[PDB]
Amino acid sequence: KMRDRLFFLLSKYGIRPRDSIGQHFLIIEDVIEKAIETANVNENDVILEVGPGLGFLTDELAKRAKKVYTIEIDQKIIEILKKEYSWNNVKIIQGDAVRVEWPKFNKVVSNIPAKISSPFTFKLLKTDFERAVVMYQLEFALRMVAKPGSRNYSRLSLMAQALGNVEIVMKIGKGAFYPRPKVDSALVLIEPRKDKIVLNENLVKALFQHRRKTVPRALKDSIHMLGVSKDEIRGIINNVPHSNKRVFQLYPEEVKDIEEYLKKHGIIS
Ligand SMILES: CSC[C@H]1O[C@@H](n2cnc3c(N)ncnc32)[C@H](O)[C@@H]1O
Ligand SMILES: [Zn+2]
Repeated sequence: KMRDRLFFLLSKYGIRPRDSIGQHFLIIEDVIEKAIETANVNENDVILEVGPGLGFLTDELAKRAKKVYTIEIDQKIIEILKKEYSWNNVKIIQGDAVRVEWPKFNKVVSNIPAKISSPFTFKLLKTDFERAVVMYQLEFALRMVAKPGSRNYSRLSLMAQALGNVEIVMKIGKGAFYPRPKVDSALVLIEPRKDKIVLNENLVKALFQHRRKTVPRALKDSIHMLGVSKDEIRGIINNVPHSNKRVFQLYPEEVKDIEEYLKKHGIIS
């Protein structure tokens, strides 16, 4: 039915779905049911959706969460949400997710467009949110989960796991979307820790500049010498914790050890 009642909108408005803003549209139910379940949505939550589109999922959220904000960029999409659905606990914000100032919320339940997967999730990792089920391009999802020292483990993976537990819940075929995306999606639960490891953003950013460097090399190359003088950094680099690891091998905990060690040698405070 969801299959058919999608197409019965596309004749009514006639969007040619641009994969310039990642317009692929879901037509399986047991995906929407897996998100709603995984997020475990009760009616005190203030969900944040993003990229609702035709808004099948937005509908499911709005019939539960006490308030659901949602952010949409194609205006054409947004006037279809106001006409097709009638909601009194949904606030569609016009504009792009990256820039528009976010409201307050506790959970996040959303498909996320590929092109703003990265800057979204970094902004999210800097919020106080209870929980997040989020759908991703597989290559990206695999990144969030990636174990330290693995092929694709990156600054994203680190910052995500340094805040929380990050599990894939299901992989999602392209046949569940119209039009067909080139690559599968994957539904990614993020349960935050109740003892988040809090990494110095700059440090992490400097370390992950070339993330296949040795920790000593990455520091020699990316530590800015604003305070430290010449022959002391040679000493300070010798005893840095985990000096035998490549950056992309570091756990959050070990980035914290390096951060402290640097702190106490007067580099960053
Ligand atoms: C659910 S398929 C993608 C949906 O997300 C929307 N979208 C794409 N990019 C953005 C963005 N930057 N901000 C908000 N919605 C977006 C698209 O217009 C479409 O409705
Ligand atoms: Zn490099």
